[PDB]
Amino acid sequence: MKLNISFPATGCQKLIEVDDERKLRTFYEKRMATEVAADALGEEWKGYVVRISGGNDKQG
Amino acid sequence: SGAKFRISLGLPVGAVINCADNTGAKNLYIISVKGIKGRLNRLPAAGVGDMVMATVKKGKPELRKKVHPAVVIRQRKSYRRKDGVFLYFEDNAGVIVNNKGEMKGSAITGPVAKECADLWPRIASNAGSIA
Amino acid sequence: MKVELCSFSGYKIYPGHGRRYARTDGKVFQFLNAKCESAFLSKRNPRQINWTVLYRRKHKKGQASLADIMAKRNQKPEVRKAQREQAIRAAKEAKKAKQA
RNA sequence: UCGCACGCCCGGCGGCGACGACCCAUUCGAACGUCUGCCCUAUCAACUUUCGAUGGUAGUCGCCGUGCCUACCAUGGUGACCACGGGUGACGGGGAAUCAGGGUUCGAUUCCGGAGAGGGAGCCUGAGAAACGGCUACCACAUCCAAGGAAGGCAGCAGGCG
RNA sequence: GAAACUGCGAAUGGCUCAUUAAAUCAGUUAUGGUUCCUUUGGUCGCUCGUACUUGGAUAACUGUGGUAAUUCUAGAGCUAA
RNA sequence: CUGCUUCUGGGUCGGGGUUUCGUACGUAGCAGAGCAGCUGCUGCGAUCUAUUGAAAGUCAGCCCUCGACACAAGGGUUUGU
RNA sequence: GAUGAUGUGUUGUUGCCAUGGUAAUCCUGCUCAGUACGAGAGGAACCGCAGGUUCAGACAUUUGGUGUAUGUGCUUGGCUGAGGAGCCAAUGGGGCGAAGCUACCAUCUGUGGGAUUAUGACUGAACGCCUCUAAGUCAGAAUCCCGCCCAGGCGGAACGAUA
RNA sequence: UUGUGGCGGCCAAGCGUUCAUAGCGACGUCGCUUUUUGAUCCUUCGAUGUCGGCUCUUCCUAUCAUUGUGAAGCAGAAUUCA
RNA sequence: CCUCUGGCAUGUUGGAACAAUGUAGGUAAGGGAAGUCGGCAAGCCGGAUCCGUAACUUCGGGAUAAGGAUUGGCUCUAAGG
Ligand SMILES: Nc1nc2c(ncn2[C@@H]2O[C@H](COP(=O)(O)OP(=O)(O)O)[C@@H](O)[C@H]2O)c(=O)[nH]1
Ligand SMILES: [Mg+2]
Ligand SMILES: [Mg+2]
Ligand SMILES: [Mg+2]
Ligand SMILES: [Mg+2]
Ligand SMILES: [Mg+2]
Ligand SMILES: [Mg+2]
Ligand SMILES: [Mg+2]
Ligand SMILES: [Mg+2]
Ligand SMILES: [Mg+2]
Ligand SMILES: [Mg+2]
Ligand SMILES: [Mg+2]
Ligand SMILES: [Mg+2]
Ligand SMILES: [Mg+2]
Ligand SMILES: [Mg+2]
Ligand SMILES: [Mg+2]
Ligand SMILES: [Mg+2]
Ligand SMILES: [Mg+2]
Ligand SMILES: [Mg+2]
Ligand SMILES: [Mg+2]
Ligand SMILES: [Mg+2]
Ligand SMILES: [Mg+2]
Ligand SMILES: [Mg+2]
Ligand SMILES: [Mg+2]
Ligand SMILES: [Mg+2]
Ligand SMILES: [Mg+2]
Ligand SMILES: [Mg+2]
Ligand SMILES: [Mg+2]
Ligand SMILES: [Mg+2]
Ligand SMILES: [Mg+2]
Ligand SMILES: [Mg+2]
Ligand SMILES: [Mg+2]
Ligand SMILES: [Mg+2]
Ligand SMILES: [Mg+2]
Ligand SMILES: [Mg+2]
Ligand SMILES: [Mg+2]
Repeated sequence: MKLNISFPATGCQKLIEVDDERKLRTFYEKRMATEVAADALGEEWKGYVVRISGGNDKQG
Repeated sequence: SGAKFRISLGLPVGAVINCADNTGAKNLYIISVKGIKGRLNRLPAAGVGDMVMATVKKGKPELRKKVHPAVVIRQRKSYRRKDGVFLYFEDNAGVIVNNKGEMKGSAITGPVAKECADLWPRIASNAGSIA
Repeated sequence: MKVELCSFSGYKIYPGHGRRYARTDGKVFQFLNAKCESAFLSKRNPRQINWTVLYRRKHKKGQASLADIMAKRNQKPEVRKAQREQAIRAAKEAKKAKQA
């Protein structure tokens, strides 16, 4: 499951990939465009709160 | 590879079920099930996925008075999936299928259960929605 | 496990329980128990039956770099009106040249 | 709102236009209306109606008039002058062939009007569509596939089977 | 001046004759019973109550992509009428 | 197959827990097709809304009680290497 | 199927096994493998793996049945003046229904050894060589017997308490 | 009791392209069986309830399948005989 | 079917249990005569109102043929002396 992260304060982006779900239920069972905290993601992810903005399914 | 688990059968010999395909046949009277040994005074019954032998009781003229192998598609006896759901369907159903699995029809009306769609892979391709 | 919701009532169906229904047109409806199943197959609206969830939500019960951009941005307006004045030093002399 | 030439009063006046508009005209029309006109069949003689049939009143809807629809009343409307029903190997017409005078047959076919895009149905935009070289379903047929889905409509020009 | 937004056209044309027997269609009149983009010609300071030019989105584009596949398009970032 | 005075034990009742059915009687309501008697009011009115997932039943073969109430050191018959 | 009997002094606990009964069955799919074999066409097996038929033993979480908890609502005719609360109609009828029973109509589980039969062989004479047999020897099976499992003997044992 | 019915031997003319016996087997001949029918009338006429089917247990083997095997005109697959 | 007047004590006995097998009622998922000689028994339909009604025929029938819809409670209105 890929994650297209994007910095809108200056306006850049790139793509990352992760393949485990106890790092990813921070996103699950929400709406689209709610506010979730990315502080439960990993080593570099402290203090980052984030918008999930929707994306493509397994079939795109 | 993985074989077909046991599901509760509720279509004995002598059941008319909906012939739900685009041949023109509208009934299937079950005459005998394929693969059934049975004991003394045991009706050979069929469930979902059980390829059966039937006779068209109502429909086109050139599909009656002749035995067709068929495949049960839907039953309304509530069978038990292994993950713990007692699924059943609105009506009983079946399509007409030769001895190699390929359908005499070209399309299937309504849903085909997964217990038949995994076992007969050419009934699954003509199926609009699965289970 | 997927802990799904009952179609007639709207309670929370746990994995072992319940019963699944599938009509001829798709529409796979779950059910918690036969009390709900009989009331669905009798075609009863949940909005009229006091013990479900779709009743109680109806009746509402419960509850140019950035340095240069900022450098010209922060500029003090008497310098701006002096720049307006050398724009006048261009324009009014040029319009005297227009008539001249 | 936009473009080209650019002048005149001691900032203000100005030229030729281009575009866009409420409403009335005019044009292209469309749309229901009036009168008259059609082949075969009586082995079709009564049909039409509370499922609007023919009227009256008041509304709905429509772009308008209107049983077009709704409510309430009236019991009507058509027919031996062929109603109603069935058939058409029937789109109608300008016309075509044959012909003394009469006629009889043909008119799918390039001009006008109509209907239809596989069969019915429903709609979006638009002044104009119930459009199909637009969309949404169902029915029938049918293309790709990783099986989760996607897209289509030659009775347009060629061309292919049948 | 590619690209893209906006306006307009795509309801004309072309094909076929399945349906339809007062229906279509033909001569005829009406619309004082209705609409009508367009083109032309009228109206366009007739009202008595920041204007030296008001606002904020969006496309192209840069960038990151997903789907087996479509004239599928997603999140971000600039910008006009 | 069990139980029958270590301030302990079972038993009844009560209480909760669980659960089944589906929202009690009364009361209120300018909610109620309407109707009647007085000049806007008062009565009749199936049903609805609120109180109200209310009311009612729930071990007799459901689960915990440590609340109340009484009971419980007994009766009878036989058995000796 | 159910009491019980004899004696073991009386009783109780824990047991032993003499004996009888006995049970599991067959198939399909994946793989082996489009391989061995065969000019082809066709086309298997052994070990594994996943399931199923018939059978036996259970069991109630879940699904279904039942349902007079006559539990709770709705309701017809009547009856208690009416409401309320209820009753009768041989269970008034109908929903929905707890507990308990219950269903391949839900779910779980179903075993390992020994001597060997048929047969294939070893050494090896009879009968100079040969020979699976004559003395001796090996493999050997849905059979047989035992195990596992059910009952527990006019069958025992250990151990406690013994007015 | 075993004609008749059923089942199985022996001998080997011939079938099996070749080849008696893989599988068969003429003319003859020897037996077994009481799931056929006859034959007899011993038992039962002071009554043994006289066809089938359903249900249910047990037994035989002259084996259809399954286990293990030997043989083929058994290459595999199928199938015959034991 | 329920009640009033009148009549009676459940029809030649009681109590405690709710095992098998009965007799008499019922109910059943999925299938619907596959059971059996045979749809035996059970089940289905059922009253009324508004529709609709075929073959055949001795013209009388068939005929409630078959096949549909509605039915409660409450509040009105109209018509029938
Ligand atoms: N094991 C193996 N099989 C092969 C090889 N080459 C071909 N095959 C197999 O041969 C089989 C038949 O081959 P195919 O081309 O279809 O037959 P052909 O068309 O007559 O040559 C196929 O199943 C192939 O997989 C090889 O190099 N090794
Ligand atoms: Mg039978
Ligand atoms: Mg026609
Ligand atoms: Mg025609
Ligand atoms: Mg023409
Ligand atoms: Mg034609
Ligand atoms: Mg058209
Ligand atoms: Mg075509
Ligand atoms: Mg269209
Ligand atoms: Mg086209
Ligand atoms: Mg067109
Ligand atoms: Mg052309
Ligand atoms: Mg033993
Ligand atoms: Mg090959
Ligand atoms: Mg080879
Ligand atoms: Mg249960
Ligand atoms: Mg139940
Ligand atoms: Mg139950
Ligand atoms: Mg009451
Ligand atoms: Mg009585
Ligand atoms: Mg029930
Ligand atoms: Mg051994
Ligand atoms: Mg030997
Ligand atoms: Mg040995
Ligand atoms: Mg020869
Ligand atoms: Mg005698
Ligand atoms: Mg006797
Ligand atoms: Mg033998
Ligand atoms: Mg009695
Ligand atoms: Mg008495
Ligand atoms: Mg049933
Ligand atoms: Mg049923
Ligand atoms: Mg039978
Ligand atoms: Mg039968
Ligand atoms: Mg009967
Ligand atoms: Mg009749």
